[PDB]
Amino acid sequence: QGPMTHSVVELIEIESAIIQVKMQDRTHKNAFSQELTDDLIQAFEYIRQNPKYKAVILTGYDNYFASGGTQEGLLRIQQGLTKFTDDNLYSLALDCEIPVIAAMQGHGIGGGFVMGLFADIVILSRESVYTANFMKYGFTPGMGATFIVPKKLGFSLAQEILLNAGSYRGADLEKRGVPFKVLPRAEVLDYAVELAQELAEKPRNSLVTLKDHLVAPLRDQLPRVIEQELMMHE
Amino acid sequence: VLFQGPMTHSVVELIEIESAIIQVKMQDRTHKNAFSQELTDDLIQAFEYIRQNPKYKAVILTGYDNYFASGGTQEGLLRIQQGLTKFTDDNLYSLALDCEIPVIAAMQGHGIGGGFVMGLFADIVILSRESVYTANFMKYGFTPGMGATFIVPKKLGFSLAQEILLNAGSYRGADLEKRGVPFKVLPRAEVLDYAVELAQELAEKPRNSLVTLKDHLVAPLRDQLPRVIEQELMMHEKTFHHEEVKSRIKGLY
Amino acid sequence: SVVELIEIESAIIQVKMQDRTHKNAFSQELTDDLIQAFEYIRQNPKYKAVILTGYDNYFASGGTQEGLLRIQQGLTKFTDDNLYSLALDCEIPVIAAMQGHGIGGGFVMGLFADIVILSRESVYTANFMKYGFTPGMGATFIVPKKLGFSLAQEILLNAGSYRGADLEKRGVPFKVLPRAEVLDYAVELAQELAEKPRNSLVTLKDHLVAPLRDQLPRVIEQELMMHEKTFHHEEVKSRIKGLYGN
Ligand code: NA
Repeated sequence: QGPMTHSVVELIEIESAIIQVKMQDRTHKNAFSQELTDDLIQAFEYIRQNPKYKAVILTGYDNYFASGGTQEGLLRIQQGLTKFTDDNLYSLALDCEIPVIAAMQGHGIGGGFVMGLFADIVILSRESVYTANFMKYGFTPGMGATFIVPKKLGFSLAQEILLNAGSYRGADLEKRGVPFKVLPRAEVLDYAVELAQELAEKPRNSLVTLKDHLVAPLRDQLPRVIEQELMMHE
Repeated sequence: VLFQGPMTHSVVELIEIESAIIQVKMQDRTHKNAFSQELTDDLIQAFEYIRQNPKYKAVILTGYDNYFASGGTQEGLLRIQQGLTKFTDDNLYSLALDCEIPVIAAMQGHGIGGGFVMGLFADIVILSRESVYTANFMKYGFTPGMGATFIVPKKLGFSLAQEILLNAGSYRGADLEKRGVPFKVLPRAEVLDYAVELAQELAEKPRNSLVTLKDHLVAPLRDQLPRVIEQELMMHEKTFHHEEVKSRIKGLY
Repeated sequence: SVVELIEIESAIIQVKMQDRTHKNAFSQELTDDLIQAFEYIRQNPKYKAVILTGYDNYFASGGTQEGLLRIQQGLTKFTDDNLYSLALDCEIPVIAAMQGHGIGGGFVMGLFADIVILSRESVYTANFMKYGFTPGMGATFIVPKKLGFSLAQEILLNAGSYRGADLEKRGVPFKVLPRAEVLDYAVELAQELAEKPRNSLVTLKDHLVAPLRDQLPRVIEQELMMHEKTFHHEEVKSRIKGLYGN
């Protein structure tokens, strides 16, 4: 059990084959500060260098899973200061060789919600808020949102989520028919742990061979969608 | 300052609900919002007006009382069965898809056949708990047209579309809600109020972002639809012109 | 015979799997009799709908233990005899009335029907990965096509067992009923389909499933390429010996 460089991501081994990546940039409520960006990329590179793990649980702290762009960063784009860069926090889970469970025990906002959606198994908390809120800032969505939201939540619910940038409680999404398990926040991480243990029962090579096949169309199609979304910004 | 007026046949009313929200209210009470010539012309005219006046951010398409849209008139269906007309002769099916801004289909009343299907092309669809919805084409003996074989699986998923399209059954909105559909379902008396609120939230965004985003989200729909229409017209050539379709339309309408 | 064919009303055919000795696992007898049942249906142009169902608490249980050991040894494959695609290849609509448990390839064969009904009490599982096998028989294509990409990832990667009532609460588009109502509901639905002209049912089915039928050979090849990398290890044989029927 170890912190990354900036100490705002903590890695905990749950058994020898399960790694939990806990995001805890409390100063920024797990918004994508420079420190959370570096520590997250460090976490997944460590996972990539340590093939003992068969499953990853990605989770937040307290009431926050991940909050997406920082308020400063969004403001700077809105004005004549910076532009949207492609990055690649959003696809950490997708690029991971092994199954990733996004245990979203807390709010998932903008790029934060999108990051969780690229995981193989996503669990929501009934009391938390989830929103792809890019268009509230006046901007079309980025970070692969226009691809992964319809892929995981279906075409129709994605139109509303993306065009209107509304906030949904986990309870609201459960009642609109989402395929994600939705639980009380207090139960979200235990359930992710149980499921990771069941996944760890499989040969590692079988997990990886199947995940490579299930996500090949996503890994293959995402660069083109990123280019479209950059185009939209203009 | 916020206009409200009739289209030329008076069976569609346009109301500017706010400076950037336009409501297209179908009100062919004589035909229960079936596609009479009057309703066909006034819907085309309403969507052209919207295209000619690029200041709106959302459109609400809705019916009156307990009817959203009832589809083909009996006469209209018989004209197709006879080979006088084809469903592509006017194109009501794609009105909401070809609209450059978001459209909300507030289906506060029943949605039947082409009427339900034209609604399903909207970007956001809301159903009423107590209304009936049906892609009822196959009850008359002929295959679904109006792009139904494309937009039903796209919006409600492959599996539920199989059953809705092959069996032509009628579902309450509550039935579809229990089946797991991603559309918001509400008591009829709340459907339009909820559509207006959602249109108000959409109107908080810049119009150019909405149009840019919609173009990107529905590009596959606009790209893929024409081929499926061709295929549906070939299915009609195989199924619509049998004598028993005439007997079913006259007997079961 | 472990498959019984029963006509219902004029144009409905029920295919009833009742290999009670094997709990509707794919014994040699069930395999041969299912193939013959669907060939009889293929040669008979009276029928307008098929009801595929099992007996008591079993819909279809997938490979026998010796069958899975044959696959692990490389003597046979999950796709042999193309049982997995019988309902897709059938020219008329098929209803899988899964009044009982659906396990492994028995589940997947049912999921290629045009309409699938589950029972609340019964267990459903694409359980290939419990043994170390990657999913075969078109599972990687028909589970996401039928139940959506997200739910399919969890079903296929983890090989878990779900009650019909658990899937119902996760949001599946299938009708889920008490077991004692499943076949009665399938019969009402089949009478409703039988109201349509047969030529209309066939013409529309051919269209709605053309993408499945066109893409499925590609997907089968992709599954075979996964299976080459995964099926022949020793620990797949121990898993089959230790976990079968657990
Ligand atoms: Na004809």
